[PDB]
Amino acid sequence: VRPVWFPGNPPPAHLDGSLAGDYGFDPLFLGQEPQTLKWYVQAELVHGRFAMLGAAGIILTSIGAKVGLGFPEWYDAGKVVVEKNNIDFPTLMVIQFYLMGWAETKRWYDFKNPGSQADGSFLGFTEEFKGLENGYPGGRFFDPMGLSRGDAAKYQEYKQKEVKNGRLAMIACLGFAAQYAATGKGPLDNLADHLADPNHVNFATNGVSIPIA
Amino acid sequence: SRPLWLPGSTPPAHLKGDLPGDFGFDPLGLGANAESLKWFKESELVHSRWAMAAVAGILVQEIVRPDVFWYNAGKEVESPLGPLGLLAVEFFLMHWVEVRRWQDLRKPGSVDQDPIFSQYKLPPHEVGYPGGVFAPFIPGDLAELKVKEIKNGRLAMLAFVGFVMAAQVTGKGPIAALQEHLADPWGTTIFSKAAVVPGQAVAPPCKIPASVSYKGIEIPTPCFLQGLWP
Amino acid sequence: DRKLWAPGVVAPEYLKGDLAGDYGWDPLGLGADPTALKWYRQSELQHARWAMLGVAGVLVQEIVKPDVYFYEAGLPQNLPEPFTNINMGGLLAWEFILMHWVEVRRWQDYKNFGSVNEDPIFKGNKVPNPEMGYPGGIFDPFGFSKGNLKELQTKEIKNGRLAMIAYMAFILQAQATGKGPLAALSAHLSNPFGNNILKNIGTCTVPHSVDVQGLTIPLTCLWPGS
Ligand code: CLA
Ligand code: CLA
Ligand code: CLA
Ligand code: CLA
Ligand SMILES: CC(/C=C/C=C(C)/C=C/[C@@]12O[C@]1(C)C[C@@H](O)CC2(C)C)=C\C=C\C=C(C)\C=C\C=C(C)\C=C\[C@@]12O[C@]1(C)C[C@@H](O)CC2(C)C
Ligand SMILES: CC(=C/C=C/C(C)=C/C=C/C=C(C)/C=C/C=C(\C)C=C=C1C(C)(C)C[C@H](O)C[C@@]1(C)O)/C=C/[C@@]12O[C@]1(C)C[C@@H](O)CC2(C)C
Ligand SMILES: CC1=C[C@H](O)CC(C)(C)[C@H]1/C=C/C(C)=C/C=C/C(C)=C/C=C/C=C(C)/C=C/C=C(C)/C=C/C1=C(C)C[C@H](O)CC1(C)C
Repeated sequence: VRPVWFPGNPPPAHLDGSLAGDYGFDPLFLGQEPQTLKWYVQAELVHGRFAMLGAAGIILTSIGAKVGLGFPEWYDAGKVVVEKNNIDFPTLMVIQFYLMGWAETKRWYDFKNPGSQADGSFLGFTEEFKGLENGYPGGRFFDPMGLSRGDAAKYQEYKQKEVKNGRLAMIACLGFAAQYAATGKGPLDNLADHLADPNHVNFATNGVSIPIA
Repeated sequence: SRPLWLPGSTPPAHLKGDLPGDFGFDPLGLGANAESLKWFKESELVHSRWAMAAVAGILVQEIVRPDVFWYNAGKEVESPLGPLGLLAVEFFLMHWVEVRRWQDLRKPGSVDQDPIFSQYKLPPHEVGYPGGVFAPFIPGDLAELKVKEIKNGRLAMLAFVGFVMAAQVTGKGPIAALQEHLADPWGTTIFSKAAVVPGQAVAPPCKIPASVSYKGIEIPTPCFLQGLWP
Repeated sequence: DRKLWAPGVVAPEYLKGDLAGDYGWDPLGLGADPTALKWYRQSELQHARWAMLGVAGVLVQEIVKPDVYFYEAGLPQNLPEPFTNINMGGLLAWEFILMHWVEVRRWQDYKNFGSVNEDPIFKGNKVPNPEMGYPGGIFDPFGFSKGNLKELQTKEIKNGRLAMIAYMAFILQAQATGKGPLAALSAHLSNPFGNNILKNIGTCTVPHSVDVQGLTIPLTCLWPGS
């Protein structure tokens, strides 16, 4: 009675409709156990979060290119900011790994113990790192607008919208890499190449996607 | 049965006409939390009052000094009291007032009394609405003025972004942009200056330099969202 | 409801003749939901009325002047004398705001029927709106309603559907040969064997781009082949 990724086939038993963005897509039965599924919900969420941030990053910095601004492409922005700004690179990598190892191990021991990370062991914060549910921490820091409390039905709507935009941002970030490994130029240059001629500047005329050209 | 932002609509359940200016407009659900709506009401009042003072300042500054331009007015003012002495006095004098207002927000029945003239105490007012000595000779109904302040303030919040996005596209103050729109209305709109079709995007050119000199060290002036413009 | 679209067809259950122009149709199932059927009814009324305006514009602008051609009549070079070479951006701004008012008023008549009837500036007289898509009141300055509304409603829908097919004709008998509808009718009446659908389909007289004051519009036919 609910929509499924493949109409006709029933959804599997471990996958009733309670998660955000559930459509019964597990042909390989990877999340059959409830705890491995509890871990993969967290994984799909945070991959979607980083992919939404990344896709907005590529799209904004490619609107910055081709209009006339001095922005590079996304595959060139790694070099140009460690060379234009005198940034030593392995220390930037180690500072990234320090800050995000902190922020990640906090989450990694919230998964192992949901009521933890909230006993004031950190700098005096008790309810702010409480965690509302799996992959949805909330509180005063992770929800400063406070949209996780109020109308709960609209919060379930926002949960499903987050998962939807996160899925197609993961697909977009998988597609930017393929647009770059195939064509070799910017993504919004590939869009304007597909728009200047809708035929013949698609993937089937790139010489790489189909080898039977 | 109050008037709404869209007349056929139903207002959300957290917007029940209690607050002034409550016309049922919150489509993103941001005023659902009761604790967060107080902070949002305070920030709407403070954004609105700063925007009304700013819009009146830019308009009066244009009608008394047409030579100088308000976007450039922080660059050519040439005060005798130095560049950083102004910022130091503003920093301390605003870090006082803002922490006073913030502590009014956090505990309302805490901060009323003048600390150095203890005989003077502010009356038990409403949060966001100090009164007493900030408000002498209030005319007429206080709820009617409380609605008029938010209406003129929302209009001035839109007007300040209008001033900024005029002055970054035409580079002129908001009577000279109005003189552009009155001298040639059909060709001095934003749809006249810009259009994006699927295949090319004609953005308006900047009228703000990428930097200004200002006494040695140069200040970058980001033309807001150039490139993302239509 | 009777005299359906084909002689031996059973009508669907949701087409019992309540709406006008009901012919037991929809062989693609689109009206099976009632909330979808009301919106598709509104969009059929919109396409019908704008298509009647399209037909009565295209075959009247060549009556009054058979030189300005209706395809490129949107180009600023082809506008009349008080509007020749106008900035199309300001004209588009006028149309955008004056239609985003009207269409959102009509949309909120759809979303909440009866809540949008009052003149909001002049809090006075309303519009007596008997059913959705038929406001009336000031949209009947001659009062041809308040009689047999079902009769005129069927008349409106039938002339409107015929004008939809007529206007999508008028475009396609102008993409193939580059000629107006009365002018293509005269071209058929000249030689009715080489000026037909044969040997005219397959060519697209539409150019690929026309620079309108700095903008290039993609300008596609509805079939391939120039
Ligand atoms: C459009 C995608 C989207 C949507 C619908 C949501 C929706 C939700 N998130 Mg989520 N989130 C997203 C993207 C999104 N998020 C991304 C990319 C990140 C990583 C930074 C997060 C990180 C995150 C955390 C850590 C938490 C949530 C929480 C929530 C819930 C309440 C907050 C809310 O209603 O947001 C409403 C969202 C919108 C109205 C849309 C965003 C508005 C603008 C248009 C986005 C513009 C992006 C901009 C260009 C770049 C900004 C980057 C930023 C880092 C400054 C709700 C389920 C909280 C929760 O579940 O509490 C229990 C919570 O704790 N999310
Ligand atoms: C940033 C300033 C600001 C803030 C904090 C608020 C806050 C509020 N408004 Mg308000 N409003 C504002 C500006 C603001 N307004 C302006 C400028 C207008 C005129 C268009 C209005 C018109 C308006 C109406 C008509 C109503 C409200 C209402 C409300 C209340 C409930 C809605 C809510 O949750 O808002 C929370 C909102 C925020 C925290 C702002 C989030 C800003 C996001 C992050 C970015 C927004 C981008 C924006 C689209 C850019 C516009 C660009 C350009 C067009 C200017 C709340 C107290 C309702 C009310 O009074 O009920 C009590 C109501 O009916 N507002
Ligand atoms: C037109 C907009 C407007 C309106 C209707 C109000 C209305 C109100 N304000 Mg408010 N206020 C405004 C703008 C406005 N304010 C601005 C811009 C600021 C920032 C300076 C403030 C700061 C403020 C505070 C701090 C307090 C109020 C209070 C009040 C309430 C009682 C005071 C009163 O009678 O004001 C009536 C207002 C008018 C009749 C407006 C007259 C405008 C004249 C014509 C001058 C305008 C032009 C002038 C040259 C601008 C420069 C002046 C200044 C910026 C240097 C009432 C709800 C008090 C309150 O809530 O008490 C409970 C309170 O404590 N307001
Ligand atoms: C876009 C225009 C449009 C729309 C929205 C409708 C909508 C409707 N028509 Mg209608 N109709 C139209 C044009 C349209 N008609 C035309 C041009 C004709 C003459 C052929 C008819 C003849 C007709 C009859 C005889 C009857 C209806 C009926 C109906 C209703 C039920 C069918 C349904 O749910 O379809 C919903 C439709 C859509 C969601 C639109 C789908 C459009 C598809 C995607 C594209 C069309 C394919 C192709 C391009 C068409 C080529 C046209 C070209 C050769 C000229 C519904 C209100 C029945 C009725 O009145 O019941 C109350 C009925 O008996 N119509
Ligand atoms: C709105 C419309 C046209 C409006 C045109 C206008 C205003 C034109 C204005 C102008 O020209 C002038 C005046 C003068 C020019 O100088 C300027 C312009 C501006 C160019 C046409 C709609 C035209 C709409 C048409 C033809 C719709 C056809 C749809 C059909 C036949 C679908 C039927 C079905 O979908 C259903 C209904 C049910 C399913 O179950 C079965 C199937 C068959 C799938
Ligand atoms: C429904 C419909 C609408 C068409 C609308 C168009 C084309 C509007 C153009 C609308 C054109 C517009 C607005 C042009 C606007 C031009 C402007 C602003 C000119 C300018 C500029 C700029 C921008 C360079 C900026 C510069 O600094 C100033 C100035 C002055 O130099 C068409 C449908 C069809 O076309 C399809 C979809 C398929 C076809 O096969 C069949 C049919 C049915 C015909
Ligand atoms: C506190 C108190 C208390 C006590 O009791 C008493 C007293 C003292 C009296 C009081 C005070 C008060 C005050 C200060 C007030 C003020 C106000 C204001 C300023 C308003 C404005 C307000 C303002 C406003 C609305 C504004 C508006 C504006 C606008 C729309 C604009 C527009 C524009 C633009 C965009 C740009 C272009 O180019 C042009 C133009 C056209 C120009």
